[PDB]
Amino acid sequence: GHMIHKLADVQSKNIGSGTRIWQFCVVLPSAIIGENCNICSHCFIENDVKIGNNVTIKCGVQIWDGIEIEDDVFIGPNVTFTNDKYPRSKQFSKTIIKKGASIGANATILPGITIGENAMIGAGAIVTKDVLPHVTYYSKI
Amino acid sequence: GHMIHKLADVQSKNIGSGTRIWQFCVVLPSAIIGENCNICSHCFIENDVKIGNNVTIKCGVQIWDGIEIEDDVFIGPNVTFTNDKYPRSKQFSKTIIKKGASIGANATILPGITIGENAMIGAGAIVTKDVLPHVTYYSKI
Amino acid sequence: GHMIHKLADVQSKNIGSGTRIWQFCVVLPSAIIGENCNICSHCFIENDVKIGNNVTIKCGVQIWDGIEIEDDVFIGPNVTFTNDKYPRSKQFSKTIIKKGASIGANATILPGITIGENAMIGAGAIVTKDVLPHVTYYSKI
Ligand SMILES: CC(=O)SCCNC(=O)CCNC(=O)[C@H](O)C(C)(C)COP(=O)(O)OP(=O)(O)OC[C@H]1O[C@@H](n2cnc3c(N)ncnc32)[C@H](O)[C@@H]1OP(=O)(O)O
Ligand SMILES: CC(=O)SCCNC(=O)CCNC(=O)[C@H](O)C(C)(C)COP(=O)(O)OP(=O)(O)OC[C@H]1O[C@@H](n2cnc3c(N)ncnc32)[C@H](O)[C@@H]1OP(=O)(O)O
Ligand SMILES: CC(=O)SCCNC(=O)CCNC(=O)[C@H](O)C(C)(C)COP(=O)(O)OP(=O)(O)OC[C@H]1O[C@@H](n2cnc3c(N)ncnc32)[C@H](O)[C@@H]1OP(=O)(O)O
Ligand SMILES: Cc1cn([C@H]2C[C@H](O)[C@@H](COP(=O)(O)OP(=O)(O)O)O2)c(=O)[nH]c1=O
Ligand SMILES: Cc1cn([C@H]2C[C@H](O)[C@@H](COP(=O)(O)OP(=O)(O)O)O2)c(=O)[nH]c1=O
Ligand SMILES: Cc1cn([C@H]2C[C@H](O)[C@@H](COP(=O)(O)OP(=O)(O)O)O2)c(=O)[nH]c1=O
Repeated sequence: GHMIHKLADVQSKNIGSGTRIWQFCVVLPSAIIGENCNICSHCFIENDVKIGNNVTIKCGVQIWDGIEIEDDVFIGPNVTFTNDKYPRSKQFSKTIIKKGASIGANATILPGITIGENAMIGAGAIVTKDVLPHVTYYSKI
Repeated sequence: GHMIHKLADVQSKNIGSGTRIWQFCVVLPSAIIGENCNICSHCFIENDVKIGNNVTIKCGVQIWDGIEIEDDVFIGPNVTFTNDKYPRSKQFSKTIIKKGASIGANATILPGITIGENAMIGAGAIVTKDVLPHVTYYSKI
Repeated sequence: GHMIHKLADVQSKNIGSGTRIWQFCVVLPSAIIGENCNICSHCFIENDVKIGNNVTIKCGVQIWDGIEIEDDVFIGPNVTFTNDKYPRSKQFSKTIIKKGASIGANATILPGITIGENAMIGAGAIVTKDVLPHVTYYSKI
């Protein structure tokens, strides 16, 4: 089975064996989450979301409609994803994070992005363009 | 009426019709929130706070004392606001986000800032100076 | 005594007099927190964590295993800490924030960092190298 913390609001039944979902998470009904994932505290996971096996999602991550996380991905704490490039209140793009990629803490991913297999995104990076497989990308400070 | 999720702690009665406040939000007693707002999960809204009508506040946003959000504003997830330029533990400035402006995901807004009507702030930007009406501003990476 | 909000999950008994821990915090059993701290809403505090006296931790902060916060430190909202420089899912470094230092809102601190006494880190900064005592550091935009 899977472990849902009593202080989480998990509405999806589509959750693989060995997955842990921690305190103060929200997971909406259509979310798909694979086996042996760790969804740490304070995450939000929307409906049109697929998360593979052995994925680590650290605290404070929201994964929106139209985002796919492949197997073995690491998402650092407070990583931010997006699906609307020109948002206006009361007015979409797909992101895919490919197998084994790692996204550094508090990075910001623009809409429509592909991050290639085994890529490494630096902490605090802003990713405005696709990142090739196995590439280390970080923003200049 | 307005919708307050059972898993939110909303202490303000000053909430307009059609407003939704989602899981794991905190709203302190003096907050004013207009009609048809969406306050997404994991937000914090302090006392000396005015939020207009048709405002979208995505997940993970804290709005501190001395901050005003006008009508039709979009606040991206994990946008950070501030009200003390030189903070020291155990030792204020006003921000106003003007009508229809949009703040990109995980942007950081310094104290005392005005963001003009219909401005667009890039995801992950650091806003250290006012942004003129209708201007698109983003930080160099 | 100390104040633990009913909507927090605090598992540590090692909490000093006058400390407040607010809604939707998680504090794991071995955490040590001194006197007169303010742990604001939506924080996560792991096991191998020592926090001194008179520390302010604003909303949305996670403090991981191997991180020490000295007395009189200010941590801005959504400040991100790290303890693994090359994270890969299903595969550590110490940080110390020295007495009286202040970390600006939504800053990102890489692993193994020392921030010196009374330093000031700008909002949204990425700290990839130690910051000397009493130095103001911010990232170029
Ligand atoms: C769940 C949700 O999604 S809620 C909605 C949240 N949505 C967002 O936060 C998206 C906000 N939108 C953005 O940041 C957009 O990139 C905008 C509005 C700032 C700019 O878009 P455009 O004006 O089309 O600029 P464009 O994509 O042509 O990029 C122009 C240049 O600016 C750079 N750039 C664009 N956006 C950013 C940014 N946020 N930060 C840094 N650099 C940026 C690009 O890399 C590009 O560089 P180049 O000319 O060297 O190739
Ligand atoms: C709820 C809460 O508010 S909790 C409290 C949280 N408070 C904060 O996070 C605020 C932290 N304070 C800051 O970041 C401040 O801007 C400080 C302390 C880094 C610097 O302030 P000052 O030293 O007065 O610098 P000043 O405002 O003169 O700016 C100097 C230059 O640095 C730039 N700058 C200042 N702060 C930053 C920053 N955080 N990031 C990037 N650039 C910055 C300015 O744009 C300015 O550029 P210019 O010379 O090209 O015009
Ligand atoms: C709870 C948790 O910890 S979950 C795990 C979260 N972990 C993380 O987010 C850590 C992610 N790792 C990083 O960001 C790393 O710095 C990496 C992987 C991007 C790069 O590390 P390395 O390739 O060893 O680069 P290195 O440390 O040699 O730095 C090279 C240069 O890039 C700069 N740099 C490195 N990382 C970053 C970054 N994230 N942002 C901006 N600049 C950076 C350095 O300052 C250095 O500059 P210099 O040559 O001018 O001195
Ligand atoms: C015990 C516990 C863990 N967690 C999350 C955050 C911790 O850093 C993490 C520890 O899991 P960890 O042992 O790191 O397993 P993994 O191999 O998936 O990294 O789980 C919570 O969010 N809340 C809790 O109460
Ligand atoms: C259903 C639900 C939505 N929400 C928030 C986050 C979702 O992205 C958002 C969906 O509202 P949305 O349909 O986007 O309305 P709007 O016109 O205001 O954008 O509401 C929560 O925070 N928790 C929930 O349980
Ligand atoms: C009342 C209240 C405060 N807080 C936190 C966030 C507020 O900005 C902060 C106010 O404490 P504050 O009066 O600023 O005391 P300090 O001297 O420690 O700064 O406490 C919560 O997280 N939840 C609450 O319900």
